[PDB]
Amino acid sequence: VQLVESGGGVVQPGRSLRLSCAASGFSFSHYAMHWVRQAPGKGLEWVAVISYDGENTYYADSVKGRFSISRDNSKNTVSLQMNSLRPEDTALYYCARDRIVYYYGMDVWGQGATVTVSSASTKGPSVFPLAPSSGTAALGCLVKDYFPEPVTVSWNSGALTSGVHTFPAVLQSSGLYSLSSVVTVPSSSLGTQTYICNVNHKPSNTKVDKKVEP
Amino acid sequence: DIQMTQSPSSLSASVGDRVTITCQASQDIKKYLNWYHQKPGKVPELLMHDASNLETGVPSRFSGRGSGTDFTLTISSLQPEDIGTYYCQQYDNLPPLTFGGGTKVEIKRTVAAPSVFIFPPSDEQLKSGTASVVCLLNNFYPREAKVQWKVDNALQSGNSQESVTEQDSKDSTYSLSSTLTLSKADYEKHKVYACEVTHQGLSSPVTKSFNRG
Repeated sequence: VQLVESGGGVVQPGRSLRLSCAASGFSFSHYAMHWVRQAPGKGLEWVAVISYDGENTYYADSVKGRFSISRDNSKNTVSLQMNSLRPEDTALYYCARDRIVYYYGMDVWGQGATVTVSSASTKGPSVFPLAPSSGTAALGCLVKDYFPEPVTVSWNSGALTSGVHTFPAVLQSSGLYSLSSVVTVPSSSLGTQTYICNVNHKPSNTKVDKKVEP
Repeated sequence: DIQMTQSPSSLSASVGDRVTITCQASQDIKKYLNWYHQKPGKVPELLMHDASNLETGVPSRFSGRGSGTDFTLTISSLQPEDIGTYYCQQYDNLPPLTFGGGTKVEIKRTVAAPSVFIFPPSDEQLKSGTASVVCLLNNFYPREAKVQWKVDNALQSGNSQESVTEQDSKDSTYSLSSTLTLSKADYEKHKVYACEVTHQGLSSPVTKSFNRG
């Protein structure tokens, strides 16, 4: 059972953007589908719902006449068409599954799509090593100057998770984001083990692997 | 709509504690209430439905009570991974579907001093004409900490930014990064770069430094 979302990124104010959610692992045509959004640091806000057959749709008043929800039960997809977007629409958008019992509740959620309302252009990041030097050592990767959020960082293709800290991005004065991802490792492991940071910035389709050495 | 009010707004509790949070509906919703848990950086998870019925797979330490307009969620044995935000949600009426404002949960643990590391800018970055110096404060508690930069013993202002992680779901600590950004010309104009750290777990301020080159 899985819901996979897509379509995030930058959108200028007043312009349009389309979100999509693909289902797999369950009888999709038997479930109603919600969209829920979450502004940075804020709570969950319901946006829209569509019935299993697609005959009924409902909308939050703030998006009425602005958003349109639809589904295709042959392609197992739900879509959220978002028009004349506003700064208040900048948020993480989830699609979520539901079934009539009364709507039971959202028991399966998509991983979310980040929508940023801005006139700023999309830029891919550059990745610089945070080299370990002089029992526990620290190393990392500096992910600098990208737009919009988010970027994801893993280490050694996900084989290294313990002691990993990926910091929330900060907005620089240039209007670009930057973050760091660090890992603590035994100092005796330096020059003996390979450490590679894997950086992904889907909006700019930028994929970077950076080996970090002493 | 049906307004959902949650209390408290946030709380701090110890591992193993019995903690209770409250949800209140603006009108009678019988037992048509869901509870969700959202861990830091994760999607919301449905904990229970019909006010008191646990979803399959949900840990037994979670229990819900109440009917009409007043509800509670209780955790009988708080675990490090129970941090994050809890939301109630009514399904007595739609549209609109409404969530409560959420209750934030933090773990109170023993004081832990930060491990401090300093990273000089990479040669690769210097090629671009910018230098980023990074100071790392790792696995400390509580969240409060101060970081100050010193360049040739000169106190720096307005040229650094900080980022702090959410509380760790395993050891309940925080980590912090401070990044000093300078032009290449300014960076090579000075020799000694230091970041000074103050924290409850430290008897004296800790300073880490390096010399350019």
